Amino acid sequence: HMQTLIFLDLEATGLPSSRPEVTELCLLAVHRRALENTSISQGHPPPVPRPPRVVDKLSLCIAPGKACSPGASEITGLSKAELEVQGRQRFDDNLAILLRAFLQRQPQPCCLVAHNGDRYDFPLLQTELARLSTPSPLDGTFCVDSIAALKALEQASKSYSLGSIYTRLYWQAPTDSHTAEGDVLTLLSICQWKPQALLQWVDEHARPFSTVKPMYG
Amino acid sequence: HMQTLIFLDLEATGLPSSRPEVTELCLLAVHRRALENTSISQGHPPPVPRPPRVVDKLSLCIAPGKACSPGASEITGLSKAELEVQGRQRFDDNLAILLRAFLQRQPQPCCLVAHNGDRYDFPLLQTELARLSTPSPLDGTFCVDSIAALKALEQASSPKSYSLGSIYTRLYWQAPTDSHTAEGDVLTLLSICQWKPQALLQWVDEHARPFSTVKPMYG
Ligand SMILES: O=c1ccn([C@@H]2O[C@H](CO)[C@@H](O)[C@H]2O)c(=O)[nH]1
Ligand SMILES: O=c1ccn([C@@H]2O[C@H](CO)[C@@H](O)[C@H]2O)c(=O)[nH]1
Ligand SMILES: [Mg+2]
Ligand SMILES: [Mg+2]
Repeated sequence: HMQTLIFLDLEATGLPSSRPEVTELCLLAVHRRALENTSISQGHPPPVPRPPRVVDKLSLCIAPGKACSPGASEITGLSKAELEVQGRQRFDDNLAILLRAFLQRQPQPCCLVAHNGDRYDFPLLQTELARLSTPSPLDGTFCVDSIAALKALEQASKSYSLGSIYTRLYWQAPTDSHTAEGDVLTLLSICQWKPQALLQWVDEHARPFSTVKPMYG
Repeated sequence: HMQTLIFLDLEATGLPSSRPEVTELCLLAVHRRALENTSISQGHPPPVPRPPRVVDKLSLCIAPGKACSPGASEITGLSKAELEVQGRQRFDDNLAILLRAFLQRQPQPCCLVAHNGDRYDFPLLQTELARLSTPSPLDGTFCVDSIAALKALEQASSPKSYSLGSIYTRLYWQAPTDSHTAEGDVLTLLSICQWKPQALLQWVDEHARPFSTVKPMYG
């Protein structure tokens, strides 16, 4: 039984072929009680659920070592030059120390939830952490891809991009697409669609983050 | 010249008389360039500005050592019982580590900005940090009270309540959202501080004082 779900989103300099680097990271830590007490979804469509009162949130912009592709910069609204002029620092040991302290405030066991995590966010995060001297702060942490989760939840009762799912469930467009915090809030909203069912799915398919292979070396 | 403004709000178990303890804390770190490149406020009323794209955010719920007053739990929507059952940790050394590493990512010098901060947020934070073995992570950090800031700005602008909501409604003709939540109040404060960013930064540089000179509320 996971006690904490940590909704995660990364934005980066480009697509996996590009050997991308992280430009923004958001973590939203929600205790399982706070999630499973999100009210049922009635109506077609139901209203967009309200986030739980009690949450822990960390959102950071990160200077990459290489430029964002024009396309990445258009959709994320971020660029290496603007990140550097505002003094953003690299993905370095102090950041790992920060994440470690943030994670240690969460009850265990703890599971990251990210949309397309299995093929982007998690392997990329593994790569950024591998470059550090610091031992990984995520080794004891679990992770799941919300795509597989929502596929299993919908067929228990067609695109699976974040926006497609949110639109299909609430008949509205998400807000603040491809911003780390905005995407995390959209994912939380989707996961509050059937919190108990999702939580049971997570408990069954969560896997240790230490088993995730890096995106590149 | 302050290079980073860190908008800060604390919620707690009650008023200073009751020797309160922190229950929620939000920091919103904004580089000075992101603030002064906010679109110039025009129109009457102007729209509530968008937050700058580039920000660092940290919001945390904290288990207090004492229960909240009836009123405090009502306005904040928090209670010691609910924070505990959701596993929230107390104001401890690990939190001080988190704060230290967060501040270290911001360009220096860095200034805290909190509404009524001189009479509540800053002295209470100093009291919480003083209970810890850890040397204060705020020793090299500055702080200002946005009440003084907004008063000074409106006195120069125009040769009356200064509560957060009264200012926000006067500037924008709408009520704030999510009052007495840590992140909600920080977002409200940022919006009123984006009213006149250049003049605000000028006032902050003139009046930023070391957090080390802040007297603890109690203890
Ligand atoms: O159409 C898209 C979607 C995503 N990405 C890259 O993938 C990252 C994660 O979504 C983005 O920040 C961006 O770098 C693109 O380049 N194009
Ligand atoms: O009417 C009020 C205003 C503030 N507070 C206390 O002051 C904190 C914010 O200043 C709140 O979280 C609460 O603890 C009250 O108890 N009552
Ligand atoms: Mg994503
Ligand atoms: Mg306040």
